[PDB]
Amino acid sequence: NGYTYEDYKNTAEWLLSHTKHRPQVAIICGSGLGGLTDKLTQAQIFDYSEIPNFPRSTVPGHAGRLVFGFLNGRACVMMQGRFHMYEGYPLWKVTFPVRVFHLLGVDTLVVTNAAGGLNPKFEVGDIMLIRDHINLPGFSGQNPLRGPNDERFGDRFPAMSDAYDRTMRQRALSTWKQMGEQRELQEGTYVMVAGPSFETVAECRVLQKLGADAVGMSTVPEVIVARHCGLRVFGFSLITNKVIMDYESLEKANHEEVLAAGKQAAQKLEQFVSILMASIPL
Amino acid sequence: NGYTYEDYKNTAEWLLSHTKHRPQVAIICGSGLGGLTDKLTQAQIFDYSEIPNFPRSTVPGHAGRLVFGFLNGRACVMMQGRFHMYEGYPLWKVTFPVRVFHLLGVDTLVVTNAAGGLNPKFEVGDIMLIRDHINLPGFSGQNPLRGPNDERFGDRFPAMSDAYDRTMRQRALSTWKQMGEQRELQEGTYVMVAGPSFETVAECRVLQKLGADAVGMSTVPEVIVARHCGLRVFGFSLITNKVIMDYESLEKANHEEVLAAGKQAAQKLEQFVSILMASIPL
Amino acid sequence: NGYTYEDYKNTAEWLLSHTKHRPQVAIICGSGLGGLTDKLTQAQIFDYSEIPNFPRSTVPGHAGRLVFGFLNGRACVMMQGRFHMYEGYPLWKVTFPVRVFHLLGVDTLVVTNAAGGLNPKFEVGDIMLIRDHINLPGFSGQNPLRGPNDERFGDRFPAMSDAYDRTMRQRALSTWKQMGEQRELQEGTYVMVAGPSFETVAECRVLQKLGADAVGMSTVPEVIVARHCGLRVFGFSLITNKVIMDYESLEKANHEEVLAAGKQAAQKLEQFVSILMASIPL
Ligand SMILES: O=c1[nH]cnc2c([C@@H]3N[C@H](CO)[C@@H](O)[C@H]3O)c[nH]c12
Ligand SMILES: O=c1[nH]cnc2c([C@@H]3N[C@H](CO)[C@@H](O)[C@H]3O)c[nH]c12
Ligand SMILES: O=c1[nH]cnc2c([C@@H]3N[C@H](CO)[C@@H](O)[C@H]3O)c[nH]c12
Repeated sequence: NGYTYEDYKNTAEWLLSHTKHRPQVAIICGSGLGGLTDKLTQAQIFDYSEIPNFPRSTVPGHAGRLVFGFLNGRACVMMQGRFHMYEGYPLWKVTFPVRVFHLLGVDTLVVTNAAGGLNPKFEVGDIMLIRDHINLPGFSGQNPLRGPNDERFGDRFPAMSDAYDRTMRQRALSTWKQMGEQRELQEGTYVMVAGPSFETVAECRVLQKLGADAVGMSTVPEVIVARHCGLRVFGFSLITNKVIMDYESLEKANHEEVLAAGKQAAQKLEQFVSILMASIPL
Repeated sequence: NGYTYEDYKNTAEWLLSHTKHRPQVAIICGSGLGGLTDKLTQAQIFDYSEIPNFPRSTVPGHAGRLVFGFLNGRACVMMQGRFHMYEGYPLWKVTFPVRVFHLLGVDTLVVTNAAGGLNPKFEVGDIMLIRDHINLPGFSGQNPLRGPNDERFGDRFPAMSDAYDRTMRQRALSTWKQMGEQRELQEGTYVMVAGPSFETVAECRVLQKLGADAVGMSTVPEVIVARHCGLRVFGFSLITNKVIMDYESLEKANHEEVLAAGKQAAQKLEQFVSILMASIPL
Repeated sequence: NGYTYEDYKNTAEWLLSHTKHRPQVAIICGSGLGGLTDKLTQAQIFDYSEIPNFPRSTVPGHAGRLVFGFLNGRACVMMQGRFHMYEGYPLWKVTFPVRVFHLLGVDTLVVTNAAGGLNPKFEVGDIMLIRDHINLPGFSGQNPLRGPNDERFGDRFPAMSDAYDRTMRQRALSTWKQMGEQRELQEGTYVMVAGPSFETVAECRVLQKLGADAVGMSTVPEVIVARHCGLRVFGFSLITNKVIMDYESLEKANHEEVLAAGKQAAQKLEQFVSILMASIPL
């Protein structure tokens, strides 16, 4: 880990003295869900590039910003554009923001991402609540906590079985009723794989048999660092595609389609998140 | 990744100006299958050590060469001796040749390797066509594409479900009939593990339950880089041994036996490959 | 690997000329099992920090020592405090001692660790003999042998299916009868995960379905290096907790509880080990 405790502190303090805003809820917008930034009011934007110690983006979409503001009654901070392991970032960089949020005073982290559906029942457009995750990179060593533990943040061996807030998932199921939507609010296990290439059929079968419902290339690292911090954690996946499970099918998962789905069910996710803010304690 | 786009270009151009040969098909010979180099005509040999930017071998068998020539009607380029992750090479070195081949004008990659049989039906000497693969190292982060994507080679999120050419696998099943062999041409899923040590019984059971048919310590990285490039891909495994699946058995998988099998079914593989060249488009 | 063959030699020779002791059996004490050091006689202690080339501890418990002596008729060497991958150590450091032991003249390695129980039959306090292991980090590349192989230690592709000594496991089952204990001596498969955070429910389910009986964050690397060396290997896990397998349960795995169990069944393990020494050849 290239960051000392001081680096996290210096970054937090810089931010605190450059905005009057004091966030409680941190929101990490996944792929094609950065729209949420438009719904904040009293919005103050910061480019990642101007924030000391922040991972400087390579050349994905060149858009990397921290937006502070209010979202339906909650003092928020949103990450529009997140860091991925597949881009070459070591996990201690990918999750660097999460620890900054904590020192800013945040106590809740909402994570969203786009993911392939592994559960045969899921459909494009569906929203899946995350009850649990399978951290494959973590089993092998790619765990954001690897390295000396800093007592100031958390314990050496933090538990994850209770990572996804029970209370918030229920209130999420509740709130969805108010939406009175056509489809139900899905719920299941999220499995992380490093990517950046998509799964083969054999690989999809594996992920299925392991009990995963959706597959993505992010999130788990941030969740683990959050929990290690004491942050409350809630999140969901936008099923942008149904991974191929048979060899007969003549279709391929492509970024084009993912973004497309990200465009359709776009504001559908944003609403849910904005409303759910009221369901978050203080 | 220590290689810039320029490095790949400089290597390709050096090769292009040092041989009149212009390959279409690149062939990566696995363990004990380097014999194929003898069947090329108008053969021109290059030691890896003389090629700019090529990974310089440590001390496996000290034989590392690029052989250009013609194989049964096709302008080829063969790798006699390939790079492995278990030797300490980062995947961007292991797969460095594949991207060079692409800039040389190659459009097809044939990969062969030796592997343990996981499917109880397979037998030593058997040849298994590869219909799909399970990339375990990739799930955790060891994917040759990790790092910034260069648009010039391919897309950020390339698909792999259609990695192994459907057309060529059928023509391979076809051609094998002409061989009129005793045993049938096997076909299945290849699972990659990093090695260099062999699987325990419990591990073999795992690989079996994941749906793999053969286990090896290579290939998948080259395949992914090829596909990312647009290369057509065909390949197979020589089942040099039946991995131990029970604790009662009193035998151990050893390099001696693998090489031995590599010696027996030696020319049997070479023929198939040489003939199959005619089955490859242009 | 940052160590040349010379480094291992220099460390062994330094040790040999700083103690008259000449160990035959090396014992690696897991978490809360370092008590075994008290049972050695003619004991000579060495802090890891004073041993050339030894990984210098960060700040776990600040206790890192090599204790030479005699344990019930056997010339031993014990590691009180072992190195873990989750602390940031590359596997070639974690396993550096094992190769030193070999050059000191050791021919047997006994490994103990604390682990969560995955098999529903196991109970806290139980002792599980290790018949086999599933090396998940190894499948992805985190194998202590990665890098050039040194013929002087072992072969390039060492087998592991026979890693856990058949003879010693039987004599262990035998000896346990003499204990005439309430509970039986358990036996099963150990799965290694990198940690340092604990498994989620979904992850526990995975490990279960893979056929593991106990999960830990160590051991496998040392075992592989031992075997590669020719060392006889015997070991066991102290089931300090039953991993959560359902979402209803309202309990969390914590270091507190692990240490607690380490304190209870403490001397129960020590005895077994001390007695078992007599069961070890010469
Ligand atoms: O089927 C899938 N497999 C793996 N990742 C994704 C994704 C997510 N979307 C992104 C690529 O569009 C990538 O960052 C990944 O996290 C969507 N569908 C899938
Ligand atoms: O049972 C097996 N498990 C894993 N790899 C191999 C191999 C391949 N052969 C090589 C070792 O002889 C090694 O490079 C690996 O890629 C043969 N049999 C097996
Ligand atoms: O349930 C478990 N999962 C993973 N590791 C452990 C351990 C072992 N104990 C240590 C943490 O107390 C850690 O080093 C790990 O190796 C006990 N219980 C479990």
